[PDB]
Amino acid sequence: MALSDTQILAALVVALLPAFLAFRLSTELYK
Amino acid sequence: ADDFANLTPCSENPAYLAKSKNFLNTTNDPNSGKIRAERYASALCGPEGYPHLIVDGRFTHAGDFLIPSILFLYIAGWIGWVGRSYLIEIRESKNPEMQEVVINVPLAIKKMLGGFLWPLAAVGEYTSGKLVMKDSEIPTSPR
Amino acid sequence: MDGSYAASYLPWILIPMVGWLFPAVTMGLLFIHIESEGEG
Amino acid sequence: MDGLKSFLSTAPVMIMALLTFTAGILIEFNRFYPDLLFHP
Amino acid sequence: MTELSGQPPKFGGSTGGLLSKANREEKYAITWTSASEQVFEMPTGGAAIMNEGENLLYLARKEQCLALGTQLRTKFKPKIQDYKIYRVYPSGEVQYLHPADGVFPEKVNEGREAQGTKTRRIGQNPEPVTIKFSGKAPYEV
Amino acid sequence: LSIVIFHFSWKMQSDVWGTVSPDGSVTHVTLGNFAQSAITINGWLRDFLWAQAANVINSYGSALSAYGIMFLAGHFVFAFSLMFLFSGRGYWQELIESIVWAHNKLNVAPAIQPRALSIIQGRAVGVAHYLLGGIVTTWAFFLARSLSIG
Amino acid sequence: SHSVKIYDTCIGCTQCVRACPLDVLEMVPWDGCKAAQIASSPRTEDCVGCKRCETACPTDFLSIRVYLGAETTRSMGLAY
Amino acid sequence: MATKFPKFSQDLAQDPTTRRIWYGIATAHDFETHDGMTEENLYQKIFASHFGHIAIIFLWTSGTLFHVAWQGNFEQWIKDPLNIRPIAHAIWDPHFGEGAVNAFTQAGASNPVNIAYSGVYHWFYTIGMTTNQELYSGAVFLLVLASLFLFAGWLHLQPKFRPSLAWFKNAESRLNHHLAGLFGVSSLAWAGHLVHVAIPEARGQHVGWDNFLSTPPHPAGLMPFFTGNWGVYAADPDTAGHIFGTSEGAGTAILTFLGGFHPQTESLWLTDIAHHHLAIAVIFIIAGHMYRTNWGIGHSIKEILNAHKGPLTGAGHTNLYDTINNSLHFQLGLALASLGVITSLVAQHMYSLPSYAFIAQDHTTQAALYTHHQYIAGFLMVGAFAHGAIFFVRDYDPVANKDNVLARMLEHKEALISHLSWVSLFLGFHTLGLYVHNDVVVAFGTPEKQILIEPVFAQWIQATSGKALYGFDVLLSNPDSIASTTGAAWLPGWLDAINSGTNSLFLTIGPGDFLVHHAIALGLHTTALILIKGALDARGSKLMPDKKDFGYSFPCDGPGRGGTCDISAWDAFYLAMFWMLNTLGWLTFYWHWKHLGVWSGNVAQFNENSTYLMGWFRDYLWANSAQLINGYNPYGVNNLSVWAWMFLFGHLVWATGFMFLISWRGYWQELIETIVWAHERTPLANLVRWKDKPVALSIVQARLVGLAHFTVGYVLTYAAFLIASTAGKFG
Ligand code: CLA
Ligand code: CLA
Ligand SMILES: CCCCCCCCCCCCCCCC(=O)OC[C@H](COP(=O)(O)OC[C@@H](O)CO)OC(=O)CCCCCCCCCCCCCCC
Ligand SMILES: CC1=C(/C=C/C(C)=C/C=C/C(C)=C\C=C/C=C(C)\C=C\C=C(C)\C=C\C2=C(C)C[C@H](O)CC2(C)C)C(C)(C)C[C@@H](O)C1
Ligand SMILES: CC1=C(/C=C/C(C)=C\C=C\C(C)=C/C=C/C=C(C)/C=C/C=C(C)/C=C/C2=C(C)C(=O)CCC2(C)C)C(C)(C)CCC1
Ligand SMILES: CC1=C(/C=C/C(C)=C/C=CC(/C)=C/C=C/C=C(C)/C=C/C=C(C)/C=C/C2=C(C)CCCC2(C)C)C(C)(C)CCC1
Ligand SMILES: CC1=C(C/C=C(\C)CCC[C@H](C)CCC[C@H](C)CCCC(C)C)C(=O)c2ccccc2C1=O
Ligand SMILES: CC1=C(C/C=C(\C)CCC[C@H](C)CCC[C@H](C)CCCC(C)C)C(=O)c2ccccc2C1=O
Ligand code: SF4
Ligand SMILES: [Ca+2]
Ligand SMILES: [Cl-]
Repeated sequence: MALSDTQILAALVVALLPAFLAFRLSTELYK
Repeated sequence: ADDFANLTPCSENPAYLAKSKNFLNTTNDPNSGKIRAERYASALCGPEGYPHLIVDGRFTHAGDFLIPSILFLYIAGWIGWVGRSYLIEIRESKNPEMQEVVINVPLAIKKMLGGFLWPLAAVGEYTSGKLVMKDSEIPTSPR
Repeated sequence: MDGSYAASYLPWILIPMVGWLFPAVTMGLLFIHIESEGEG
Repeated sequence: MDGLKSFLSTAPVMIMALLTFTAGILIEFNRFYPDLLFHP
Repeated sequence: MTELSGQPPKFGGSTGGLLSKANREEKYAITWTSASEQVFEMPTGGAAIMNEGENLLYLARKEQCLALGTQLRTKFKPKIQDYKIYRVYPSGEVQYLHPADGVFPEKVNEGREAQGTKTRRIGQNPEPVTIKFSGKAPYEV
Repeated sequence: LSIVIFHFSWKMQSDVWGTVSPDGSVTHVTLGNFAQSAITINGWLRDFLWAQAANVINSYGSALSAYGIMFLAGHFVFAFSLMFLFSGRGYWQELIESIVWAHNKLNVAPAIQPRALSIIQGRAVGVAHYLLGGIVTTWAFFLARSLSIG
Repeated sequence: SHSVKIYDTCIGCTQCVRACPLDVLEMVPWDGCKAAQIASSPRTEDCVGCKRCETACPTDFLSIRVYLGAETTRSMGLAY
Repeated sequence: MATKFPKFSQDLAQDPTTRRIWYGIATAHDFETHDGMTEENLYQKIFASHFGHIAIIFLWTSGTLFHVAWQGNFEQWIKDPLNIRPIAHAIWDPHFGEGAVNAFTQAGASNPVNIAYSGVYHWFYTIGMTTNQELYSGAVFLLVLASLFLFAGWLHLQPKFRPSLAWFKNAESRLNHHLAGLFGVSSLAWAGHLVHVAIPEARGQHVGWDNFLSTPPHPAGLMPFFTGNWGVYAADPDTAGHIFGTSEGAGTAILTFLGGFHPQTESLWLTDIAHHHLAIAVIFIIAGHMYRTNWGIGHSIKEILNAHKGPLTGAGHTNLYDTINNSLHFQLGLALASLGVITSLVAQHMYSLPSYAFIAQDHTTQAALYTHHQYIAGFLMVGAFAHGAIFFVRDYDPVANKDNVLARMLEHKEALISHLSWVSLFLGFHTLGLYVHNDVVVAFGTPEKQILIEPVFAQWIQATSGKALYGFDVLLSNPDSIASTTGAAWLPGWLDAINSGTNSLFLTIGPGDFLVHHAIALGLHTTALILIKGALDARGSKLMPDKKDFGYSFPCDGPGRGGTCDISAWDAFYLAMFWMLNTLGWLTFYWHWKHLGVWSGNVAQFNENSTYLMGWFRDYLWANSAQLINGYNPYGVNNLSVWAWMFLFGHLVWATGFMFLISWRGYWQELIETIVWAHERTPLANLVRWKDKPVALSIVQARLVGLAHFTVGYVLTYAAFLIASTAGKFG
């Protein structure tokens, strides 16, 4: 069957994690 | 063995035998098209009707590549050898550059007419040591 | 009909957002680093 | 005089005379025996 | 230095002169004496008439002043060798530039320090593998 | 002038030139599409270039074959100019250094020391070949196209 | 600012100073050549890097070298 | 005056003009040139960059999975993979009108959508992923893996977890771990996955994370692995009548070696791929036990290098360990070279030995993947050379590598460059002469005089592997060679796959292939010549014997000494980029035209027109553009309209680069000064003062921007042609 609607919303909440960790690594690399 | 099985001689090729009856005339001779039909009918052909040449080194097609290769190399060695010898001859006359710009015809012709023995002259200059130079005596750039 | 996929109210906001987000911030960042200046 | 014999023997005049002579050779040879894709 | 005395040259104004940054940041002035009243080309454009005697002109950068100086002594029979180039600050601070020690930098002169002088050949510069990770260049050492 | 001559060549073929019927009607070559197709770059790319260039590439085997030959030849010279227009002589002199070493290895170096073209001459050869290739291409194209309209 | 150096191969001919258009280069008395002088670069702050000195050098390869560096308002040749 | 942009280089910060911005960006990743950068902080910043980059790659793959499982017709395409066009992603453009709306509502989707041409549907259905939920689970797993690597980088940037410089400079352990684990264990685990999921899924058996612990991939378990007899896994292989995804014609074998092509999917066999990965995993694990570590037994690379000397090479490879181990540019130049060669190899292998089911039939995906990988490799090789030039500029030590094989390359660099020039002339002259001769001979109504050279040396190699269309009777083409009577299990499949006139496995070549191959040889020799003269003469020459003191990339040296334009080792890279792009244009024209001939069954067109250039200019460029330029017309708009727009767009960018490449700076500096005066005198505008003093683009930046526009207009235009002209006659 196709993909659910709430799982697409679960995708952004999980994608919050790589964004945040990449922000941390980015600010750590600026030094 | 059956080398070049996908190639049939122009004498047997279908499209070639179809096109050979309708060959154009290059020079003023009207037979030149039929002359080509009779002349190229000996080479190997492809399924399209155009002759092919095999240069892998076999003597069956020594007229395809071997003869022009040798004839070129002869004439080209002639050219380069008379040029090199005339360039060396200039290096002892007045102004080595002016005579490179203005040609000494009585000298350039004398060196051109003595170029048909350029292999023997080159081997005699290599055995004596005139053909090549020494690395420790050539201007080089910083490494 | 635009959105034959699940959660069709996301692609909308996602396209405008990237529209007025990333290059806006990018062009503003260079500006801000030009701001420190130095009157001596 | 030699002033014109030196001009007729300059680099461009001679390099065009040789090219004209070689053109004549090649053109006449491919007039009398044209279409030599290889050697028979 | 103390005062910049000089008459402004006869010129009908041009758009190639100094600008707002050239007045607020820094501008350059050149003072010279003319033996008579003649016409000279402007480094910014056009042809102007220099006044008889002490002259004064303000320009944007230093190269313009030196380009006018190299023109003054070469084109006119009463050659001008007393042209003095000054740099002007936004606080009125004026300092001497060209000529440096009163003598043109062309010919030698006593009382100058060796600046940028090296005691080697260019083919004797050190290898960049020996100075890497250090804030120095093969020519700075 | 590249746009001027194309404006001329397409407006004439579309809204002017054309065969006239014995009744009085006039049917233009490109069927009068200039007023309706020359307004977009794709119109000039397709209905002008791609459409009217067919006479030049299909000219082999006829009396107009020389025009296709010169079309490709101008396409060649155009690109040949880019080598000069995009590079600088400092690389070519360093290469001539290696070739001079090679010539002195067999002791065949001219007393006239070879030097790459000056910067100005590099630019001059570049622009000369650019114009030559472009104008040869357009000349061949225009002649092969105009001779093939009856 | 650009860096200007002068090497011991200099013959002291003042040509690089006669070609300099910004009074960057001078001449100081030396003890290496017949002219007993060597090129000097005290006012590197006025050096734009037009290489007019290096063009006017006679020795086998340059005796004066210019190495471009951190460009400033004066080195960029800004007149506006 | 200095401000704060950038914070890693004071020289670029002190610039009071607009250049301060530009060089602040183009020196972002040049860590070696930062202020006070030490050798350890360098490697550590680079390590964290590696972590972040692995995370970026995994995030891109996660998005690729997400859009397929979300907006793609994966399940439908599984039903009819030879007639249903795959779906890449859905369109959300508020600018469409009516033609594009009616057109892009395609591929079974009820909305304007974009067809997929990256060939990922075939990969996913060949793996065993048959439902969108498996793709979604994989996407979530990759979204977690990327965060894993991001946190790994962030944590290793901490001083307690900061790896030591001696840890980074460890070569005898990094190799033993990358081969036995990153290459061996990875290949072994992938083979296990192929056996446990792919093979059962090919037989209708669903094996997921909910039953793989109990369902064996073979009727006989792990005990027959321990049995010295292994023929039981050859078992009954999948018959020639096997059908993918069903248990019809399926056997019980998992590790075979019968070779050939699957007659239905026209691809490789799954058991063969798993067996291959198992064998090479054993090989790589064995390789991972060569260099010594903390247990004495093992090799030392520094000894092996310094021990291979030579009577004609002097010092051989001495001190090369301490040389390469300390030069990051050396390592990067070797890595880029090897990776580019294997990328070109991947390209040159996937088009004739496809491993994914029903991927050979889709012509647009297969035409796109090959060209994609070839352009990738064409950038990788230029990088390998550009970094070798930087090794010579920054890391070459003439006392450490004294008299070794590396210094002798510099000692005879004139001869190397000279012979490269000779062979490039010897190629170019005759290849161009033969092409022009064929054109002149065909234009005169005499097609019976074309110099058509038969590629004997390559057709004979084809015969050495089983190609009988030429009939050389050599090695595998001869039934009596001892190479055929070896009882090899793969021979019957290989011999059937090679000679069937339906596949791309060793295509029949002729004189056109010969001439285009010699044009390709010219494109390789000349590009390598440029990239090698740029690297050798990167430390000095006779025009600039002190080039080493000026670094790698610098504008020039001045108009003196005759002229010094484009004299740095960076300018040689800038020049060789054009040659790489030209070679990759020639190669792609060759591939696309011959594959059009093979796909339409009209190999005669290519074999009979590729000998003269007009055939390319007409029967390929002009002929295959008809649909391309007809994407949007005054009569309608079809699905090719976006490609018809991108074609002209690429032309525009490519022509824009010509401005930066032909006109140079000073003109633009004067034209900018005029505008500065214009603004500082305009009322209601001089009160709008600028902090950044506007300046014209530098010469280096000029060449860089021009080359970038050229490359964009070179890639995008040819891609809009290659995809549009392919998705019409066959898509
Ligand atoms: C006496 C003339 C002469 C001789 C003996 C040579 C010999 C050689 N050249 Mg050379 N060359 C010449 C003139 C000559 N050149 C001229 C005039 C040019 C400027 C166009 C060049 C430019 C050139 C390049 C760029 C290169 C060579 C190279 C080479 C070497 C390899 C051969 C080759 O590349 O194939 C053939 C050579 C060419 C196609 C170059 C053109 C040859 C000219 C047109 C022939 C000269 C004829 C001369 C006027 C005869 C004078 C007769 C006298 C009685 C008046 C070789 C030893 C290559 C090298 O470096 O070595 C590996 C190489 O890269 N040459
Ligand atoms: C169609 C455009 C074009 C052409 C024809 C060439 C041709 C060439 N390039 Mg080149 N290049 C180009 C574009 C082009 N480039 C561009 C855009 C760039 C980026 C700026 C480069 C950058 C580049 C670099 C960096 C290098 C080259 C080199 C070369 C030479 C390699 C030698 C060879 O190929 O053998 C044979 C030569 C040819 C096939 C061309 C000669 C064709 C003529 C017609 C032959 C006959 C002579 C003719 C009759 C003369 C009489 C004229 C008369 C009518 C007045 C060659 C002459 C390399 C080099 O110098 O070689 C050592 C080199 O390093 N190129
Ligand atoms: C390129 C496409 C096909 C074109 C024709 C091939 C020629 C290519 C041009 C190269 C010219 C070689 C000039 C030699 C220059 C030369 O004479 O050097 C001299 C050298 C003598 O070395 P020594 O005996 O001192 O060796 C001691 C070593 O320890 C080195 O320190 O002889 C050779 O190296 C012979 C092998 C050539 C090695 C160079 C190329 C090798 C080709 C690739 C080999 C692959 C083998 C398998 C690897 C996986
Ligand atoms: C077997 C043969 C071919 C195969 C050919 C083989 C593979 C080619 C081998 C080439 C070898 C590697 C090179 C040969 C010689 C290399 C030496 C260094 C030649 C040096 C020539 C120089 C010294 C000559 C100099 C001066 C000579 C003497 C005369 C000139 O005027 C002027 C000038 C150039 C100054 C193939 C391609 C397979 C086709 C087949 O049908 C026939
Ligand atoms: C305790 C243990 C045992 C039992 C182990 C059991 C019971 C399970 C073991 C599983 C193991 C050990 C490894 C499993 C690894 C699975 C991996 C590594 C999957 C990696 C996926 C990657 C990397 C990315 C895949 C991708 C995705 C997500 C996509 O969707 C697109 C394609 C691609 C990008 C490839 C035994 C006794 C047996 C041996 C001793 C140790
Ligand atoms: C600049 C520089 C550099 C360089 C780099 C490079 C350039 C690399 C590369 C490379 C490459 C690019 C290579 C290639 C190659 C080739 C090869 C390696 C080959 C081969 C062969 C073989 C071995 C084969 C065999 C066989 C056959 C014949 C077929 C069948 C199979 C068999 C196997 C049998 C460096 C950084 C180092 C340093 C600095 C300087
Ligand atoms: C190739 C190249 C060179 C080298 C160019 C050279 C050496 C010119 C070669 C001329 C040869 C020697 C003569 C051949 C051309 C003749 C003018 C044609 C006359 C033919 C008649 C005799 C029939 C530069 O000097 C240069 C300078 C600045 C930017 C780019 C470049 C550049 O790209
Ligand atoms: C036009 C031109 C200029 C002038 C160019 C200028 C002043 C640049 C103006 C471009 C502005 C900044 C807009 C560019 C828009 C870009 C697409 C933005 C990209 C920047 C990224 C951060 C996104 C040169 O300075 C020059 C120098 C040397 C050779 C040729 C030329 C040349 O052709
Ligand atoms: S580089 Fe130019 S401006 Fe600088 S000192 Fe030399 S000549 Fe004068
Ligand atoms: Ca499954
Ligand atoms: Cl249109």
